[PDB]
Amino acid sequence: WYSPGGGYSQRTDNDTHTHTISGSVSLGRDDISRQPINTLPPFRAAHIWRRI
Amino acid sequence: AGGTGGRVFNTIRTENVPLMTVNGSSFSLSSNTHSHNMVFGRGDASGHNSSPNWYSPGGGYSQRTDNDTHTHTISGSVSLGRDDISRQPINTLPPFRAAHIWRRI
Amino acid sequence: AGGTGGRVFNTIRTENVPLMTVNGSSFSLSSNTHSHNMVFGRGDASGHNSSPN
Repeated sequence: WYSPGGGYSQRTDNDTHTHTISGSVSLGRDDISRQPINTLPPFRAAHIWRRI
Repeated sequence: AGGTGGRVFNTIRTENVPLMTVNGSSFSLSSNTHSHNMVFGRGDASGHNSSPNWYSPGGGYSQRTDNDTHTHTISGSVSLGRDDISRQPINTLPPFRAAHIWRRI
Repeated sequence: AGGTGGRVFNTIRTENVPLMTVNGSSFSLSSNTHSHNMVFGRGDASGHNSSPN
């Protein structure tokens, strides 16, 4: 509706909306996937265990 | 040096700020044009841009060209969504710098 | 004591399971006026509760 005045006919089937209409949507994102952290080559560097 | 060693000050330890990324995905949202119902009354003031509907009236002389029966549904594609999670806390502050037993036999 | 050290059953170690949340996102969809098809004409039998077209 463009708020046009009916020249001859009566547009009684069109009216403004005052109450919201509930709509159903589909599924969405759930969670992220596995990602790599750190470098295996430099990770877990060996430490000297020699006593004093 | 010491008899017992560990990785606390300088070593490849664990615990850090978690960071991750999510691959781009398409989310579909369907905006149904039905179930809007009817509000207000007729023969009065109506707001602009109002969706026009039909009252199922039998036209005595005129033709109701604004009322029709739907034959096929409308499928729409929604926009993008969230990217990834934010920073999270790792480890417990009161238990921070906890000593680890590493003395040898 | 033991030559090899580890903290599994009971020990003061570090590291835990991180917990995080994603920022709120809203899905926007455009209701296209086309692609709805059409069957029959007007003045005629019409399905109840059908979307006006």
